[PDB]
Amino acid sequence: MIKQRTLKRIVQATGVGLHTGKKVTLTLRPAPANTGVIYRRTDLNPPVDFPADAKSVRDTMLCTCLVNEHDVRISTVEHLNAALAGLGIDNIVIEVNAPEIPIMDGSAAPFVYLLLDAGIDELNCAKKFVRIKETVRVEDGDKWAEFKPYNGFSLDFTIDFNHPAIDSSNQRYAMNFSADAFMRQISRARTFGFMRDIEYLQSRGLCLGGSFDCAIVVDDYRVLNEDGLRFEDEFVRHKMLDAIGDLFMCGHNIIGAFTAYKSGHALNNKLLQAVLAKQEAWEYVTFQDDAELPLAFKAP
Ligand SMILES: CCCc1cc(C2=N[C@@H](C(=O)NO)CO2)cc(OC)c1OC
Ligand SMILES: [Zn+2]
Repeated sequence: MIKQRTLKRIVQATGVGLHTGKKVTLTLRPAPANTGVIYRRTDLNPPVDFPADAKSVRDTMLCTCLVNEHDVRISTVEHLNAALAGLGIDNIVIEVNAPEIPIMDGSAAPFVYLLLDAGIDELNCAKKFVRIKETVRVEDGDKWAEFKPYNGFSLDFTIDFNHPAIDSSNQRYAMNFSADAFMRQISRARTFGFMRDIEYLQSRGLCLGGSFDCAIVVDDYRVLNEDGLRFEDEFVRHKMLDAIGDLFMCGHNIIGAFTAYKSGHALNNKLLQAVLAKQEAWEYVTFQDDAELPLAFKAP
């Protein structure tokens, strides 16, 4: 049986919030099967729960949010969610004593290490995959993203920043998706921002957590970070990282081929909801061993 997954033990980590620049404390909790991914703010009393749902997603310039029935929000869920998706974590409670998840280093790697430090626990319950059975496509001008049927997990992402610091040889990246591939190929790819935007926002008291330690920073010319990029094509790899997190808002790993051109959180979620809305475009599938077949159905 391909089993659902949660954590072995409760773990904690502390980091700066991108928006407030204040120190945030993050606690990850194990959860029983069929409970899904739950985000929770504990700086509020009573605490508020935000179940990962494609329809609960709100996008902004600096982050993706989950919103509750009363416009209350938890922010910066995008990269942690990618880490959960990458490790196939079906059930978990994510608590923060603040309105936002810590930005860490701008990638998902720290979250992966944190998850590994907690340990993975396979539950005695069938992991449900969403299988793509029709080609679904969404567009936004020249931008587009599509899902098409495919017996596996594949991502193909193309960007077009036109920025001097991005060579056309690094515009595109395609990979077959697995836990190992996510960790070694994608997890460490960081987000980025323009120096001008960062300084402008911070002159308004915004994006106070922004720094060289939580993102690739570029001007109109080059990458400014001392040690440069982690990959020649870190930018496109991060967009893929972000898509992985976006897709996992349905609460299930997806069997199919995802292809995108200049897409983003908004367009990625739009694709997700489009697939989910089209009932005949998907289905739930589970996998078990021959032995697990009901002793009755072994019937020729
Ligand atoms: C220090 C970098 C600040 C920054 C972070 C982000 C960033 N976006 C989130 C992201 O990577 N979403 O997928 C994380 O923080 C975006 C920015 O402008 C687009 C930005 O520059 C103002
Ligand atoms: Zn991102």
